[PDB]
Amino acid sequence: AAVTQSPRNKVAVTGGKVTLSCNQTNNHNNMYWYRQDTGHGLRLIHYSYGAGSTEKGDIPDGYKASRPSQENFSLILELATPSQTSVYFCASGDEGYTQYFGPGTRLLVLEDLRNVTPPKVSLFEPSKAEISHTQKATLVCLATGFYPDHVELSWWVNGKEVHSGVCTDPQPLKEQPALNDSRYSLSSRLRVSATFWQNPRNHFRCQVQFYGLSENDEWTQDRAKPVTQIVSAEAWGRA
Amino acid sequence: QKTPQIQVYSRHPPENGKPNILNCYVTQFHPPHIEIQMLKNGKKIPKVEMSDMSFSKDWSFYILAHTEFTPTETDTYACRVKHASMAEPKTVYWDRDM
Amino acid sequence: TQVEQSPQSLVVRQGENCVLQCNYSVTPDNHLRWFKQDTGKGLVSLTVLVDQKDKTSNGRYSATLDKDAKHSTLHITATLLDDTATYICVVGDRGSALGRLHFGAGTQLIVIPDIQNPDPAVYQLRDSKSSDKSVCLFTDFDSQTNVSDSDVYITDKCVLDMRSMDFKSNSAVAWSNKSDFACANAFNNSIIPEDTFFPS
Amino acid sequence: KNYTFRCLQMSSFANRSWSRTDSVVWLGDLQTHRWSNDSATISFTKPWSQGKLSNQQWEKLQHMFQVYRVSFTRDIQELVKMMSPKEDYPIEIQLSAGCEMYPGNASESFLHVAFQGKYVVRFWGTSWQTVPGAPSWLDLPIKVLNADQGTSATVQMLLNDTCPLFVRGLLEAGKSDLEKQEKPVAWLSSVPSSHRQLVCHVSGFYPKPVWVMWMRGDQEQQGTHRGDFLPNADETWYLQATLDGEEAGLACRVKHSSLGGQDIILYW
Ligand SMILES: CCCCCCCCCCCCCCCCCCCCCCCCCC(=O)N[C@@H](CO[C@H]1O[C@H](CO)[C@H](O)[C@H](O)[C@H]1O)[C@H](O)CCCCCCC[C@@H]1C[C@H]1CCCCCCCCCC
Ligand SMILES: *[C@@H]1O[C@H](CO[C@@H]2O[C@@H](C)[C@@H](O)[C@@H](O)[C@@H]2O)[C@@H](O[C@@H]2O[C@H](CO)[C@@H](O)[C@H](O)[C@H]2NC(C)=O)[C@H](O)[C@H]1NC(C)=O
Ligand SMILES: *[C@@H]1O[C@H](CO)[C@@H](O[C@@H]2O[C@H](CO)[C@@H](O)[C@H](O)[C@H]2NC(C)=O)[C@H](O)[C@H]1NC(C)=O
Ligand SMILES: *[C@@H]1O[C@H](CO)[C@@H](O)[C@H](O)[C@H]1NC(C)=O
Ligand SMILES: [Cl-]
Repeated sequence: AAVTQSPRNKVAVTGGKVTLSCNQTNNHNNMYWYRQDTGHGLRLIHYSYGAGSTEKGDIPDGYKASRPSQENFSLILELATPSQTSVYFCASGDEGYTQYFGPGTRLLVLEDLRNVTPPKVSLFEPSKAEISHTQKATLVCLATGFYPDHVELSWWVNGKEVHSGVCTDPQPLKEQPALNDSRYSLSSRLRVSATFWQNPRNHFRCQVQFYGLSENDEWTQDRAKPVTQIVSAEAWGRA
Repeated sequence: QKTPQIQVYSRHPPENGKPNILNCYVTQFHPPHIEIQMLKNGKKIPKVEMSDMSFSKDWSFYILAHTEFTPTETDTYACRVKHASMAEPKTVYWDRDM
Repeated sequence: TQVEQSPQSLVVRQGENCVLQCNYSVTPDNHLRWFKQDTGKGLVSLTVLVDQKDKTSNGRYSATLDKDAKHSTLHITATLLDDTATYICVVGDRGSALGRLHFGAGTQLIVIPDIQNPDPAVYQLRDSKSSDKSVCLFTDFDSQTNVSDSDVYITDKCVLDMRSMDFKSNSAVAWSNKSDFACANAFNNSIIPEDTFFPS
Repeated sequence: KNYTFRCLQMSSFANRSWSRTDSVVWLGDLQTHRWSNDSATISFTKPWSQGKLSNQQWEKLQHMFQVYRVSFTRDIQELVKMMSPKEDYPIEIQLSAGCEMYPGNASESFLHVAFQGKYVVRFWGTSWQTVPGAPSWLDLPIKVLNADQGTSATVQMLLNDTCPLFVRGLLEAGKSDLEKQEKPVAWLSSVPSSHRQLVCHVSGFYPKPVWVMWMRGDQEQQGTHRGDFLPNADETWYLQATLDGEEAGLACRVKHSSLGGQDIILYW
């Protein structure tokens, strides 16, 4: 009974068209678009009783809705404003009361895209001192110099994602707390047993998913276009 | 849209000069929005008691209007009805011997 | 609002129980649903209560509903680190698609893990691709608060769980681009235990 | 002996914003309750309208009707959104629910719904269903309504249990008004016709079962025509009888339960 959303994470500018899509293959007649903000419950923006029809929710202003088919419900922000920076959830349901919620979409609307920058990523190898003292080994990851703070960090061992022994900072920190549109840094850790790290066959990688400009957006500045991209660092284990 | 049917009748035997009650029974209409007036010589009688609108088993709405009146030889009494089904409002006159 | 949750936020130690409240004025009140939401994540349904006087159970979670009192509680028995999340009360005003859901603002839960074997230490870790760049890792400490020069960056504490080993540890990362910065002088701006390990 | 109890509801929806619901309740042909759109509370129109129910019992019954009216209004409005543009305003729903009381302490309940003046939907057993003739698009509203298990459980409890229990209470409490006997008054008149048409007006009788016939002595006139039973304001009945000459000899005879056997004959 899955409900999919795209994009999962989007950076847009004031005045641009922003289309958030929702997809369900459950043949559900009914679909609903909500937004979540801190200190508030989820609030209905628009909903749809079937293909080719939309109805206004509690907070519809600024949004237009589209139901091209049974499968897809879209939220369209024609002229995006900063006040629409929010998390947007989509849901579907049949005749029953249960609404099935999608993964959620994080939208951020900036005044200017001139400051969008991808991260540098570095992987720091465990100290031999920790290996001797605890028989455990900590890998540290570092993402630096990115803007805005919309990144997803994950660890990969032998091409497969790990969660055990992982902890990433709840929030990124500002590199220039004095400056207004300061670039951010993020830290994360992966702790394994020394015997797991000492294996030359284990490939360790730290992956940062960065959300920035798209192929639609324009760019004039001298440095490379800061598009949505992945930046990673890797290291193999060693004796 | 179904047109109303109007029926005017006395509560007691009509005698010239004696106090009586005049009924106007409007039936068989749809939609339920309706305006009923009871008239004396062509002027609207104030304070006409109106019963609560209801419907019959065949889903036909009905409403009973009534007022106090004393009939006299020349005095003309009528029930005027406005409904969405008819273009001009319908008036039917009370005939004592009818 | 029509759905009110209490408390706004709370902090519990591992293994302690907690009770979250929900009070509502929604008419009618067909069913009540409790959601768990991890930070930056989606909505996971924990339970849905339906009757006039209702009670439900889902492992360590259990919930009550009293429709006359328009009141619901969520009990979490023997809390674990994984319970760190926001918990959301939702009231549905119909037992069909014609209904509208009424969402509460949520209750933040933070669970503090117990460290059975603390071993405070500061290690220096070197870049895999450029050995000149390095970080300092403060790790394996207990319930200690470490504070945050302008060009020195220090992260807040963070707890990892090695699930298959059943081992949990705290850590903080410090790095600085400035010269004359070392790991020995990295966390002296913080109150660190006397027997913290410092290797050569 | 067989009384039919009726809760009649009439709801009008003019557009997306404007709406109205008014109700009336009849025990046989006597009005017991009224519920105007203006009123938050159901009104009593007889001293015994509460039946044998306690004050706490009545309030509990009223509260769910209050919640019902508000919810009903919203549910229709949402169903219109769901069916658009196939169906649109203005919209009239008529609702008819109650039960017919029988000998031997038994009953049979009903819930009938009309759309734009035509019967389309009933509640039967454990679910809503459409009746023969109804348009096929109703299958979706009914599907959605049947999804609502709580509404279904309540309606079942009301029709199977609450309604019959309540009516037996009314019959005990309103016995004197229900078994009331009112004497008819008769007056005669004539109007020209396509021979003259003699009219026998009979007014002020209760109960409704009446017998009116024109008679030439003993010979009951075959050409007698009974009209419609027309209500009076004071909860009595009016009826006229016509015969289509030579008027000297014939009389209007009236049989009724109130007269105690002795009929009244009224000679021209
Ligand atoms: C009946 C005899 C009992 C004794 C009466 C005592 C005398 C007192 C006189 C009372 C005077 C009132 C007169 C009113 C007429 C009778 C009323 C009909 C029978 C009563 C029905 C009440 C139903 C109670 C349940 C209720 O209120 N449901 C509410 C609220 O339900 C929610 O809250 C409940 C809380 O109790 C539950 O949790 C439920 O799960 C949830 O969904 C629901 O919204 C149901 C409202 C509508 C249900 C019935 C719909 C009727 C629709 C019209 C028929 C079918 C549709 C056909 C029309 C076509 C559609 C048009 C639009 C499409 C273009
Ligand atoms: C309520 O009674 C019905 C049957 O009674 C009929 O429907 C009522 C609403 C009313 O109109 C009565 O006069 C009718 O005689 C029960 O419905 C039956 O339920 C069983 C089991 O659920 C099912 O197998 C049968 O098919 C149903 N019968 C019919 C005719 O549909 C219902 O269970 C009763 N509800 C409660 C709560 O007791
Ligand atoms: C019938 O009653 C309903 C409910 O009492 C009325 O709806 C209210 O309308 C006013 C203004 O028109 C609003 O302020 C309220 O919010 C409404 N209440 C509800 C519960 O919807 C309705 O106006 C009445 N109908 C008519 C024709 O007067
Ligand atoms: C709705 O209908 C009412 C009553 O007929 C009318 O007065 C009003 O103008 C209408 N309102 C809208 C918004 O259509
Ligand atoms: Cl894992």
